[PDB]
Amino acid sequence: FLEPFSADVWVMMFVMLLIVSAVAVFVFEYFSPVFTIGKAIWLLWGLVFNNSLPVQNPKGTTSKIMVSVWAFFAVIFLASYTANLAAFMIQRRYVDQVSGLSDKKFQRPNDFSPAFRFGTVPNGSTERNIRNNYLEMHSYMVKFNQRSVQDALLSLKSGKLDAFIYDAAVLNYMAGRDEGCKLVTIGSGKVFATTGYGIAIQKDSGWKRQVDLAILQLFGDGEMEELEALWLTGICHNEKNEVMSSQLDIDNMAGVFYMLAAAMALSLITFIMEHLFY
Amino acid sequence: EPFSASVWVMMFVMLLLVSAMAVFIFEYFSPVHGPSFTIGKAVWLLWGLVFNNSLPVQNPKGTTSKIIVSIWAFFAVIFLASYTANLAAFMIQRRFVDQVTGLSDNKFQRPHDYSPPFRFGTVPQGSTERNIRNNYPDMHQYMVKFHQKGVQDALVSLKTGKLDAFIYDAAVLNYMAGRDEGCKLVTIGSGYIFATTGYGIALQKGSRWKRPIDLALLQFVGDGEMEELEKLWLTGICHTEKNEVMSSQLDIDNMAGVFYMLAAAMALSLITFVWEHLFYK
Amino acid sequence: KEIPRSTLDSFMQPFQSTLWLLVGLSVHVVAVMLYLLDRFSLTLSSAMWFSWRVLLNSGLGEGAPRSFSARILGMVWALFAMIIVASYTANLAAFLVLRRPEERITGINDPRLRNPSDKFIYATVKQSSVDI
Amino acid sequence: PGRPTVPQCCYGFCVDLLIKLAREMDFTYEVHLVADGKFGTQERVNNSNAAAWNGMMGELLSGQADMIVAPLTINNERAQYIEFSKPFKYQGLTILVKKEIPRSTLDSFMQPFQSTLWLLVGLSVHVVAVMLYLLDRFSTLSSAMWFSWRVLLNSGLGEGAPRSFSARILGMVWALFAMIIVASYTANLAAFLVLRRPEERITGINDPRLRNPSDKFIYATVKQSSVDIYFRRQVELSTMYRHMEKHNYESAAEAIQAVRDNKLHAFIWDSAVLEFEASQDCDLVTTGELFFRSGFGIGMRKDSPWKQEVSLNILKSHENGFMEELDKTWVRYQECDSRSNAPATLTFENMAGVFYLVAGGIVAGIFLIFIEIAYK
Amino acid sequence: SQDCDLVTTGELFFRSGFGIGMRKDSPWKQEVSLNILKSHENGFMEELDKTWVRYQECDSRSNAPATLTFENMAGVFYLVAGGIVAGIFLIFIEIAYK
Ligand SMILES: *[C@@H]1O[C@H](CO)[C@@H](O)[C@H](O)[C@H]1NC(C)=O
Repeated sequence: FLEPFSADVWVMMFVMLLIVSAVAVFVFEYFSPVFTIGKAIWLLWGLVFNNSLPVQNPKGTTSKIMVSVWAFFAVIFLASYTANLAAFMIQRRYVDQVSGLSDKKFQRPNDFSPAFRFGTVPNGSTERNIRNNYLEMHSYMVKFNQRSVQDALLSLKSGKLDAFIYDAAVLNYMAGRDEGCKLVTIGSGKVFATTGYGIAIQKDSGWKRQVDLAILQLFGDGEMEELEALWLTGICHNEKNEVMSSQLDIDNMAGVFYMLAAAMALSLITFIMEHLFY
Repeated sequence: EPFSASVWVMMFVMLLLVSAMAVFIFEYFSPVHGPSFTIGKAVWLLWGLVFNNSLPVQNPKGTTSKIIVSIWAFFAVIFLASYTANLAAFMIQRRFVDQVTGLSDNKFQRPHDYSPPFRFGTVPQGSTERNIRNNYPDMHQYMVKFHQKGVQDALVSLKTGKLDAFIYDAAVLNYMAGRDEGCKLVTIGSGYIFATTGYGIALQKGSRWKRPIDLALLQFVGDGEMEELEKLWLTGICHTEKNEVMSSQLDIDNMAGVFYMLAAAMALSLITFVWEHLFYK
Repeated sequence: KEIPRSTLDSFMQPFQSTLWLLVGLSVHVVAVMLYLLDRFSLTLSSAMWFSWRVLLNSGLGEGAPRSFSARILGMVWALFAMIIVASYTANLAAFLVLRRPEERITGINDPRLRNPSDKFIYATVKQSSVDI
Repeated sequence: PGRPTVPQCCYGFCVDLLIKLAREMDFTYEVHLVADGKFGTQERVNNSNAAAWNGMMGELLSGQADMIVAPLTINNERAQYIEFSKPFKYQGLTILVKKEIPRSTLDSFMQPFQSTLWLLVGLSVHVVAVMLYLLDRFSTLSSAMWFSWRVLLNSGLGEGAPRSFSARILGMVWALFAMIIVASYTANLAAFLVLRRPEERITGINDPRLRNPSDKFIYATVKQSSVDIYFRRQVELSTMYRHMEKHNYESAAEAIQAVRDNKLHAFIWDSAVLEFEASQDCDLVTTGELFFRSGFGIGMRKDSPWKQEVSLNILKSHENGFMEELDKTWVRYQECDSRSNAPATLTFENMAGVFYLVAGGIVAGIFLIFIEIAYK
Repeated sequence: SQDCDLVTTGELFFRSGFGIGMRKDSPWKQEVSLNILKSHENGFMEELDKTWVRYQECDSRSNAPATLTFENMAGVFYLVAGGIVAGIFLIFIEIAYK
């Protein structure tokens, strides 16, 4: 309801009241020789948002009816507002909390009061690289190091560990071949230290170029795609996940509640101000 | 209706709860103008509050009623929420699928009787013409009257409404759905053709390259390629997931159904008029 | 066949109960705040009824605000109450989110075909065309 | 329009990389862009009918440019002729094109409008007043009609139900159905929200429409683009090879434009150049799964005693996150909104109409008060 | 379609068709097929499949309202009745106090 709330809807509501206020005073005064107050403001309020307003109803024929029309359209808008929020409820990106290690949350667990946890397999190119670039991460993660990928998986899967770090191809296949689809690749699984598997040879004397040729013939033939589908291909293809009926969470409405409290305080000191006017 | 097995009775039961609430309330109201009309208002007043408010009603005073009412109001609210959820479920139920019985349907069997003008047809010199003539000769003659020749003739006719509907080899028609621009054409019901056959190849009666040919063919069936050829040529756009539809015209006949219930109520009120009309001395 | 789903009261615990406890408490504080100034220059029960009028949506209307400042207060708080119930209509909306995605198994794409899971046994009929 | 060599200023990711090397590397650099529009591919030389790939690469074989710094995909056909460094990026071909989605401003209320009955039944709500009068018999019109309007709108005006209890039963019925209708509408309003009218043609590899090309598939690539090798070698794609060829472009600016201009329904190219543009304009969309993956590498004449070092240097660039930092550094600056649904102040105009009607209303109001005056 | 506790996986693979079987030199082979073809075209085959197969079907019965979900509502109903009784004596005491 943010766009509508932001423009025209409020101004229009003031005008209907104001038109009615002019007509009501003139007409009402027309009806009775012997008034638009806050009550009129409440009426904009009563007609506009699902009733529940007990203060008043204007004693006139033209405006009151016009507003009943307004109210009916306004109800449609209310209904749509519900639908608008339903649209939110239709889907949600339940991926808000994530760390890519460029954030420094991983850099220190201690900054976060609960202890965080992440680990990797030792004697790896990953661990050596880590020790080379980031010392603190290595020295901290030695406690979270795991025996084997199935066992590392045991630390992630059964709880007692939050995040696991490993080779991207294995982690992507693992995501696809996941017993529980809940495990998901970090972000887009776009990996830092972008690398690829390599084939050894002795030294400058070897198969060299002829051997490489074969490799790029494989790409041309298109065999690798087939082999990928057979060996590499992954269960529960990584589409944006959809969450249904997720426990209610409030943070912006909390803000709204604070808006309320503040607005109150203002009106209270306004009353004080007014009092002083005297 | 689901609420009705348990919910409708409970609504009647809900009215019974109201009587007890009024009984607590009557004593409070009169330890010992004409508020006694309030219990009636509650049956009506309580009922209004039950459905989306919208009742001027009467203002109950008894202290207990406010609590009791708030308890009912809570219920009414979650009822409405429950009702909304049921409606929400219906949005799923609001999937529009073609309503027809195909060849079996009377629209095909006895076309003349319907006031509206519609016609079914098929391609000339087809194997089916004979089936039609060996099913309904008259239908075949009707098809002959409205003859077309190319797929696109039929297609356009269907897209323009020049042709009511069109029968052909389903396999091809499925392929047509496999290639529609805009996805406006569908098969009958599930799509069972109701004529069952598969493609065949000619051989000189004397010739038998086929018995030898057969062996090669089966493994080909077994082989993944048939499905590759399927994916190669038979793949079709807009795979038929139980289709879902929405309407800007809403429903006027469902609305009429609602209005019939409404009309019944009107009749009932006329009956109560009659009761007063002929009120006993 | 797949397993079933829980009842609405059970459903309420995930979102409705905590909010109801926190918010219900919040209404009383709001009612107290308006009176503060009013007190300075069963009233509490009446205020609660006015604030509850929004929640149940009973709108009993037993009592009305004492002062224009309270009305601004009412203008503030009444609008907030309306928002709170509209958010309850969002909760209303949430009840219909119970539909189950479920699971299906591909002939070749699925993991089971990929491996006869030790835990997941599958089979066919002996000496049949499927066996062949 | 006439093209001749021109002194120009060029700045780039590859330039920053090149200078990074130049600090790391002793060699000094002077750069000039290749005259040939395309990087170039080995092709028949007209009457000669046999020729070097030319363009950027042939100049390289030719020695015009000793080393080639550009975002060039690395492939075997080229690879035999020249040495290539380790590849910096791994971009995959996707098809960069889209159609603005069709959504409705007038659709939600319309559910009533078109139903027609929505209005007619409102009038019949008014008619119920006549039935009530009948109820009155053998036991105000303005108030009744207004009362009927209220049930549609929950007016709660004052007087309430007819004296006959039986008559009042219809009030419950009509308001019942009114309520139902509103709710039903809301559900159908949500039916609009359900949407899914759009159909995705993105899976190109498994796609049916792309494979069997037609005049509805005006499809291209860049004249002399590496994918043409794929179409060339893929006799399986010969059909498509030509279908594609007949529509090819000298450059991406024209190729993207055709889809933007809507001259061509679809465009086929690789990811590194295309996705950035996808962010840049975004009306257009990429679809399906990247096919024929490749990693970018520098092209140089054979035996370059530096390629190896270069490979080590770019390797380090990956190792130290430099390569990575640069890619985030430029690409990151461009973003595309995730699929989501927002109202966008469209359907609000009917209410604009309502407010216009208010004005008409109060104008009519002077004649309505004339009526009281008239009965003077 | 007969046992609602069992369901099929959606994919259909290895498309195949059943048939009658005879030795290659059977004198009834020419006759056996012509008969099968005639039964397909005539509709006899549809009568048999429809007659036997049509007996049973599974549908998504029940919708989602009340029922099991409503059982806890019973609990809710139990909760309304319990609250009022305490208020009686307590309310009377309050009245006595003031
Ligand atoms: C690396 O593996 C070797 C051989 O199993 C083992 O001795 C060593 O402890 C491992 N590294 C550490 C210190 O974890």
